[PDB]
Amino acid sequence: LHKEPATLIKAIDGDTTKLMYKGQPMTFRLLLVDTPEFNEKYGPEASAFTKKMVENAKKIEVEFDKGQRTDKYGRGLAYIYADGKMTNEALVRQGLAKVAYVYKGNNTHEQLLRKAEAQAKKEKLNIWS
Ligand SMILES: Cc1cn([C@H]2C[C@H](OP(=O)(O)O)[C@@H](COP(=O)(O)O)O2)c(=O)[nH]c1=O
Ligand SMILES: [Ca+2]
Repeated sequence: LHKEPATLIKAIDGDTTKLMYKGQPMTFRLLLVDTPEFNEKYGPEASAFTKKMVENAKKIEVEFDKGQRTDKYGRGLAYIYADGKMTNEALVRQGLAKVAYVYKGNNTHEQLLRKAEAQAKKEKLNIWS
């Protein structure tokens, strides 16, 4: 897998963000995770966490997996990095997202993320509290 450049256009919620990629605005949905909707418990905290991570970064990058790159809603499917740190993993490690939506063929970072979810659950963080 390869990292590619992108720039923030605006935050949306814990697991979606609007980025400019190859010069075109696209909403990205984070691979392999599910944050609560803004309305649900920890929804606001997930949104805040992602918003802060992405806007504070100097360098945003997107990394597509081996399979489909856009979902049925036209959202890009990627791992998103903020100054070299993976947002998807960070959300799971903090107990602000569950590993979810693991489709065969777009699952390269599955067991990195499961390792993070185990450690969040062990610490009883947020969703696991
Ligand atoms: C993360 C991800 C979501 N999706 C689709 C499945 C779900 O369809 P449904 O909309 O029919 O439930 C929806 C979940 O996204 P959200 O959690 O953003 O709602 O997006 C994919 O197709 N591929 C993916 O990799
Ligand atoms: Ca969600």
